[PDB]
Amino acid sequence: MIVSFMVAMDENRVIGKDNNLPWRLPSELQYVKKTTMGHPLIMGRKNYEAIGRPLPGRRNIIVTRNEGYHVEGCEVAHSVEEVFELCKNEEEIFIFGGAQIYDLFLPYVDKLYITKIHHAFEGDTFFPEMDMTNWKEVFVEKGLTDEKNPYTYYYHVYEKQ
Ligand SMILES: NC(=O)C1=CN([C@@H]2O[C@H](COP(=O)(O)OP(=O)(O)OC[C@H]3O[C@@H](n4cnc5c(N)ncnc54)[C@H](OP(=O)(O)O)[C@@H]3O)[C@@H](O)[C@H]2O)C=CC1
Ligand SMILES: CN(Cc1cnc2nc(N)nc(N)c2n1)c1ccc(C(=O)N[C@@H](CCC(=O)O)C(=O)O)cc1
Repeated sequence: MIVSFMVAMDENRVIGKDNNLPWRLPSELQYVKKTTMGHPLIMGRKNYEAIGRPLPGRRNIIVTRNEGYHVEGCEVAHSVEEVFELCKNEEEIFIFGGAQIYDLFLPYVDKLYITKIHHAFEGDTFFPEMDMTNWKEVFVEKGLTDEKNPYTYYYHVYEKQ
C-alpha cells in the first residue's frame, strides 16, 4: 500500500511543545480532516492523548507497547508489523505522527503531507529530518489567515518514486 506521513510543522521543524500543538489553528484541522477522511490513522499513544477522542470516519489505530491499553472506538497495535497486519488490504495509510511514530515508519514512507507554519514557536518535539534529494514535490498551496488562524501557513505534498 501507500504509506503517507501527515504532519504540521514550524519554520524550524517544531511539531509540539507540551504534549500538545504549540498553536491553535482550527482551519488547519480541516484540510487534515478532508485529506484523511475514509482512511486509517496511525498515531502514537502520546499523540492520541493529545487528541483525547476517536476522530470520526477513519480507523484510529494507536501505537503503544502497553499490553493493557484500550480505548473504545480505537484499535491498538503494539508493533509496526501489527499495524501492517491490521491494515491488511488497505490502499493508503496515514501516519498521523508523534515523532517516535514518524521514526518507526520512515523505511516504509511513500509520500508526505506537510503544512509549514512561517513562525517560530519554542516547542520541543520535532519532525525528523528526511531524504536529501529523492522526494519530488507535487503540490503547493497557501492556507487561510484570520483571527483564529493568525499565522501564515502553506500546504505541501511530496512523493518519492
Ligand atoms: N504538529 C503535528 O502535525 C503533530 C504534533 N504532534 C505532537 O508531538 C507530540 C507527540 O509526539 P511524541 O512525543 O514523539 O510521541 P508519539 O505521538 O510518537 O507517541 C509515542 C508513543 O508511541 C509508542 N511507541 C513508540 N515506539 C513504539 C514501538 N516501537 N512499539 C510500540 N509502541 C511504540 C509509545 O507508547 P507507550 O509509551 O504507551 O508504550 C510512545 O510513548 C505531542 O506534543 C503532539 O501534540 C504529534 C503529531 C502531529
Ligand atoms: C493534536 N492534534 C494532532 C494534529 C494536529 N494537526 C495536524 N496537522 C497536520 N498537518 N498533520 C497532523 N498529523 C496533525 N496532527 C489534533 C487535535 C485535534 C484534532 C481534531 O479534533 N481534528 C478534527 C477536526 C476539527 C474538530 O473536530 O474539532 C478531525 O477529526 O480531524 C486533530 C488533531
